[PDB]
Amino acid sequence: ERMCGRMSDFCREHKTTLRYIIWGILIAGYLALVIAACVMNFHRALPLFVITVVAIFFVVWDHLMAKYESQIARFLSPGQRLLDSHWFWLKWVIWGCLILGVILWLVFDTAKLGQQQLVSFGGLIIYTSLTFLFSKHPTKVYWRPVFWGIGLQFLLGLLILRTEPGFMAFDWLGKQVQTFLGYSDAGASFVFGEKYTDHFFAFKVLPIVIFFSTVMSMLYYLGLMQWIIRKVGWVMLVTMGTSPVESVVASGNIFIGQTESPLLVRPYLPYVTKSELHAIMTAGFSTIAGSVLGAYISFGVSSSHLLTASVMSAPAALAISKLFWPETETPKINLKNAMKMESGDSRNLLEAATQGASSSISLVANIAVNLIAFLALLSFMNSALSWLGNMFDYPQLSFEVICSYVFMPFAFMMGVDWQDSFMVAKLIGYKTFFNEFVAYQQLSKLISLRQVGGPKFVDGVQQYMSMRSEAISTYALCGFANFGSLGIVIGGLTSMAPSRKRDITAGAMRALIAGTIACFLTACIAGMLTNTP
Amino acid sequence: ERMCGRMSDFCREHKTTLRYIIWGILIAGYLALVIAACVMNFHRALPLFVITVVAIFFVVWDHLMAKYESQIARFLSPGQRLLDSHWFWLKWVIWGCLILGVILWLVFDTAKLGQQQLVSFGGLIIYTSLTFLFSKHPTKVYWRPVFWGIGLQFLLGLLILRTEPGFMAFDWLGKQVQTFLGYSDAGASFVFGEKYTDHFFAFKVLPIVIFFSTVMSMLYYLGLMQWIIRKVGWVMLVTMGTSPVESVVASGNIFIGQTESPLLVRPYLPYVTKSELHAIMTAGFSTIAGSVLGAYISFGVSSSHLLTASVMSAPAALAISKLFWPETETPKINLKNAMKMESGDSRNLLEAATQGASSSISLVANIAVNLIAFLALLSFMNSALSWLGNMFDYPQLSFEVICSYVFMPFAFMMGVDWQDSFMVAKLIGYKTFFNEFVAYQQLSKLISLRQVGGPKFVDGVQQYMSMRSEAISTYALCGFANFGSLGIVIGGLTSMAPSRKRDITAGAMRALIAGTIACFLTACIAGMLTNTP
Amino acid sequence: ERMCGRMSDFCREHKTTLRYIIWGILIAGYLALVIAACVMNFHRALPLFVITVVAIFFVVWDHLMAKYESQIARFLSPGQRLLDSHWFWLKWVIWGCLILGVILWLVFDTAKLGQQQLVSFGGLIIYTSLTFLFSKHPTKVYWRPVFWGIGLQFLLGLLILRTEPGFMAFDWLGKQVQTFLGYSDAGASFVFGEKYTDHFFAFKVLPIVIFFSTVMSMLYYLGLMQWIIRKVGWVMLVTMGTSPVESVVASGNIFIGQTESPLLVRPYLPYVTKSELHAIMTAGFSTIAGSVLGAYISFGVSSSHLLTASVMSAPAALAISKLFWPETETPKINLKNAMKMESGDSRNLLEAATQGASSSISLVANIAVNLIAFLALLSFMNSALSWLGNMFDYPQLSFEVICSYVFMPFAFMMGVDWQDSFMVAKLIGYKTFFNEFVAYQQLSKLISLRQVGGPKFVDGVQQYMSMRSEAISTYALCGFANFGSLGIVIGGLTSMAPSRKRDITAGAMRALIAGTIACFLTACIAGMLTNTP
Ligand SMILES: CC(C)C(=O)OC[C@H]1O[C@@H](n2ccc(NO)nc2=O)[C@H](O)[C@@H]1O
Ligand SMILES: CC(C)C(=O)OC[C@H]1O[C@@H](n2ccc(NO)nc2=O)[C@H](O)[C@@H]1O
Ligand SMILES: CC(C)C(=O)OC[C@H]1O[C@@H](n2ccc(NO)nc2=O)[C@H](O)[C@@H]1O
Repeated sequence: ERMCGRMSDFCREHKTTLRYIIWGILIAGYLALVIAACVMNFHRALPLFVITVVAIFFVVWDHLMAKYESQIARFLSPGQRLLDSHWFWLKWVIWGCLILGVILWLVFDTAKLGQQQLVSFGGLIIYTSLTFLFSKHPTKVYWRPVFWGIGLQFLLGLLILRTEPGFMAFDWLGKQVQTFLGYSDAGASFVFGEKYTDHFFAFKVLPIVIFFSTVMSMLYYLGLMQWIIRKVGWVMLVTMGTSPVESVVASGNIFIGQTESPLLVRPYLPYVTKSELHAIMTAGFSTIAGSVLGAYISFGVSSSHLLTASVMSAPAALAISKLFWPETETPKINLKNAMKMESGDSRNLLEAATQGASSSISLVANIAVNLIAFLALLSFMNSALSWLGNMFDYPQLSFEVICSYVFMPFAFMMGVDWQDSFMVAKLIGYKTFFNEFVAYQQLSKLISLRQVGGPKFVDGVQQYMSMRSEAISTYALCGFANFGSLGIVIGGLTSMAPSRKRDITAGAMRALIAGTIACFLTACIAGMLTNTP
Repeated sequence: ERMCGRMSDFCREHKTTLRYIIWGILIAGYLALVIAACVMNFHRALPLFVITVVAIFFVVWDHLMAKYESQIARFLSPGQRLLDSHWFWLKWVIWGCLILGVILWLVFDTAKLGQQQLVSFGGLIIYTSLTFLFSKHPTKVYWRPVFWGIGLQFLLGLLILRTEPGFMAFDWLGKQVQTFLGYSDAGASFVFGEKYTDHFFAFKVLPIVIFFSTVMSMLYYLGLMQWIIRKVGWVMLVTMGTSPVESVVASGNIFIGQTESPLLVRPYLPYVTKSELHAIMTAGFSTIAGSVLGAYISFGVSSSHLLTASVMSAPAALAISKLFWPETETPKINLKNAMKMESGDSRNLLEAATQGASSSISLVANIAVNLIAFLALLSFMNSALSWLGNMFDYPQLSFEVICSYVFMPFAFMMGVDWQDSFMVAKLIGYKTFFNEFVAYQQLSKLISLRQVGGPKFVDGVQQYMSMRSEAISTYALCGFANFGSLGIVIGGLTSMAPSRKRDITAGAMRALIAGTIACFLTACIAGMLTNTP
Repeated sequence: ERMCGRMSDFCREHKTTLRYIIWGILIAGYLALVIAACVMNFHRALPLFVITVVAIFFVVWDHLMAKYESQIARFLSPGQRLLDSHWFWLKWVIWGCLILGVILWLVFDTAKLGQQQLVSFGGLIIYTSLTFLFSKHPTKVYWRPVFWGIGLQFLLGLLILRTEPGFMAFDWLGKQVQTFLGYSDAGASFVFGEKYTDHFFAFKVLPIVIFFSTVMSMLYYLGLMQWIIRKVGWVMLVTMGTSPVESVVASGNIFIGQTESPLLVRPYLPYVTKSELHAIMTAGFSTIAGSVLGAYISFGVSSSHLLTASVMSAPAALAISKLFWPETETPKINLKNAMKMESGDSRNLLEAATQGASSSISLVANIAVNLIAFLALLSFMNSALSWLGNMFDYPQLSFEVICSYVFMPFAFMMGVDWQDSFMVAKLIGYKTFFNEFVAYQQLSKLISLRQVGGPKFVDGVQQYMSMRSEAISTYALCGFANFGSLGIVIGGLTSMAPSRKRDITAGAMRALIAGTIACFLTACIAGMLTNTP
């Protein structure tokens, strides 16, 4: 077999050239396919052409930025020097212009829309003031991140709610995610028979979790997920000035759960300051996981609002964390270390898919068991409360009434009208005490009732609420911040960073509160821009 | 900022006094609410008044006992000294009086009741003698625990079975337990849809286990369950004289499963002697968990008899363990250490509920898999036995037919009549070879047949059996002693105390037999006290 | 007291005699039962009499072989010495005779049958040559385990396929295996209700796996499975010249799953050489457990073909592994140690049954999760492929269409005619990418379409394929080689022998391919001996 050995040696000598040639040939074939499809009918082949164009543009941009970073910085330095020199008066000029513009927008637009939007703006101010008052170090507060976070949220709201392009873009994206979630039905139908719809939750909503986890793992292996994470994290880091580790964690948490978000930066956990740890936990609690987005979309919640709230919850988390537990130490991690994310230990794509699918057994089992236990407890609590209230000739007392009369101020400050604040209060209580899925199931119930068109009031009891209150509740409920999630978080952050355990338990509770406040802040900005039908 | 710190310092300085005043104010407010409810009506509000009064009595008694312990001991000491001084001659008088009393009670009551009751007494003597003969160390036997355990069982049975208020109270307790455990359906309907009734066992009974684990974890956290466990264990420790750790475990096993009961003394498990480990295993095997008690009462099994058997098994299990495997070494665990129980890791109530719910996944999976395997084996064994018995023109041969003749003597000695002894023996075989759920299902079928009415003998076969034999079967079947369940217990304990892996396996097989005989002793006593229809 | 000790001492002294008497009495009772059964009616008792005669014959044979081994070796040695003395020249005569017989058989038999069988023989030659060409160490290959492996495959296929009694015996065995596995359904009807048929896969098919696991655990404890495994493995070890441990594993894999097969030699697993590990992984990938035999016979696949396919894949895996990755170093496992399989530690039969049943939870959960994930990915891929194909006016493009043209040559070489090669290719692709369950489901549909009748081509698409192509596809698909099943194999082997984790992952992929080629070999021979309908 001498000839085989000689050929093997020759291939090893020029393996790189052969690989490059093969990849170029494949790329040429793909481009030929795309151009042929365009030739046959450009109108029908538009989406493929658009995808190809954007991919090529992004690849070229990345290559050019990698090649000429130093030269770009050298070119841009003189303008930075001039601006730094003129800052002493430019800062006053810019702040005055910003205040004038904000006042003009408030007066004109908000007054035109109505009183509720103005109340929402007031509620935003009140939330920021209160979270400032109970801040860990009120004196040692750095105000750049807070204002930049609120500004980013407001700009995202303006782009996505008050503009045709962004609104249509996010509607299309939500429709695509809804269409994508329908493919797990094939596997669920195979495994659980054609009657899997008889037990809707266990046999239809959990397979969605499994499929989304698998595809998420595959994407993380390929490297697209890290690409998007870096792209958003650079924007947040440049504009807000937060530390690289917390910024990357907040960017990554838009797609990942609270427990599996910190793993993006494992090695540097022991070396993070207290503020960065608290910011990590807050960003964990104030956003949801893309894997369970399918479950909420299944139940009739608006996918566009879910996506927009998830996008807007990162600046909110960072701003509220910086305000609540400000930085009083010197960060140790640098940008290069933080941006580098240690990929998983997967040999090939199919090993990644298998690992991702197998990892979700514990997720689904715990989800089901927790739902059973929590709803049984809820029914028992309702029965006991009714029994106790029957003593005073008031057998209607229940968890719902207490939640309605307890969380009313929070729902009102967000800008919900007086009548619907009580229903939003019930939803907020559901989210706070039980996981956010019960609350989203009841929101699905209410939105379905409104869509059916039945009578609004029956026996002096309101049945449904407006579209605006539904949007505000959609924004306010988009988070994992509930008491049950507290312990499971602490353990996780102790597992990765045992040496910091004494610190974690110190801030965990504070982090959870910040999480909810973050959600509320987004809802306020949602409430300030939506108009009354 | 400084003002906030000053206010916090001021609160901290008076933190104890202000906090105590606030909690007392809340308690006084609750008392005022109770008073208001009683004022509104005295019939509807009666149970709340009763529960409040009993709680006040117990808290007052507990605090008074704690404060004045030394005075009580000082007052008690002289009487104990006098009794010890005169015991040398008083012991014979006491023993003679007890023997005279038992003889008089037997010859009057049991002779009036009938011969079958006297056969139960004979069977009790036979079971105790057989336990003594096949004992690990017959020479080194401590007789006080045996006599005291049998006396406690007899006294409890005489108090409950032969007293109408006791019977009524225990029936009411069982009904409350059933109604409370019926709330799991609220969570099971949500998770498994409105069609959860279609797959009865899979989607109704296992949620009961999950919910019971959740509630039990919550109660262990709050510290309520440990209170009753200590109070019940104290009387056993004082009267029988068993060691503190085994008394605590035996008391805990009344309403906790065999798998979870040793967790009460988990820290001290490695230091337990062999005898105490055998007693732990036996006490676990003899008693059933509270979760299954909800299901069984639904099947038609008497509630009063189920509760009485569960309570009576603990003294029987301890007495049989002390007789079967007597202790021959000095214990190394103090009463204060053993009685004290501390929660592992539960930050708040909801973390405790979540952990309690997540701990039951392995339990439910193992239960389901063992049922599938063992019932498939039963079907195969029946088909093979019929095939083999077809050679002799007896195709009726099956598992039940052979078990009927194999286990007849135990049923006969327990007190059951001759004709019904075979019917009871079939159930005893079902319980010994398969979980108790199947045996209780068959017993419920027989109870339903008896209640509906009809011919006693449709043909040579007998349809149903008397009420007394159903009571005796209800007592004799109340245990977890199965061949199939022997494995997981060995798996369960070794995890808590791996260091004792050698010893755990040594005494498991004898612990299973001690549990079965413990069940049979309680059945013998129940058959002694019951009267023929 | 002392008398009991004296009796115990006497019992200890006479324990051997007591055990011998007990077993003699039991055997005599069994023989008396058999005699009575035969006397009463011989026709009814025939199957029991035959089983008794076979059992007693094997017991006597084993006793004679064990006791009189030395004399047998003494009588055999001189003949072996003479054979070795003459072998230097006898070698060429034996080889020439074998080649001449092969040529005469090929001319006289296959040529009469038709072209396709000759092509299948060519395909067998091509597959063996290709395996040799892409070999880890082509220069150092031992050719005994290839020629002998193919010889054993051909001989067994000839006996089973070209003789009616063998075909009928294997069909009967398949029917019995189906009947025996049928009891799992009756055992799972209790747990999953009477409506378990509604969810066919999850509820009917998995309990089959649980029942098979518990049954095989029982048999491993008793020791019949080990007896059969040794008996079969010795035939391979003496003839092919393979090592002991890998021969034992290959012989055990005939009726044991890939995950549970290494447990036979688990204690010696870390010391196995690299080639022995490769042959331990290949032999798993080319055989199906007995649990799926019942399901596949239920689908309508021929039972004789399934059993013959497994038995023939047993030698083929070893032959292909030895040609693919030849052994390069001396093994360190003795035959005596390798053959001995340590019995289960379970105290009694039911403990071992419980352990075996518990072990299967992970397996069933992983099967369900992987099926859901992979079928979802398949649906998404089909949608994407149709979307892409629509651009070129070809909306029919799908996974099946691509597989039909990708895998056609493999189907053609096996002997399938031209038109049916594409249909076989679709099944081959389904089996390679997803588990063989779906491939056999499609094959069952294709069998049923033929059995029902109807037009061969309802349109330009063929509905069903010939019977011979169904037999060839039955042989080709009988394996566990999947891209999704590689992960669990690696996870199991690393867990059993962590020390070798570096090597296992190195040798997994080459094993998977070596699995499929082995299956193809079993098909080629099956294609070579089968006459067209
Ligand atoms: C998904 C639907 C059916 C649902 O009801 O889920 C309830 C709870 O599931 C937790 N969860 C989920 C995903 C994740 N990472 O992907 N981490 C989590 O913690 C999270 O607390 C939520 O409330
Ligand atoms: C389906 C259930 C109710 C059942 O039939 O029980 C049979 C076996 O289930 C074990 N078991 C059950 C409940 C429990 N706590 O509620 N702890 C346990 O250990 C126990 O070993 C017994 O043998
Ligand atoms: C639903 C079941 C019966 C099935 O169709 O199996 C598909 C995949 O499940 C693996 N499997 C299965 C059974 C077993 N022992 O009984 N060992 C295994 O490894 C194996 O990888 C195969 O590909």
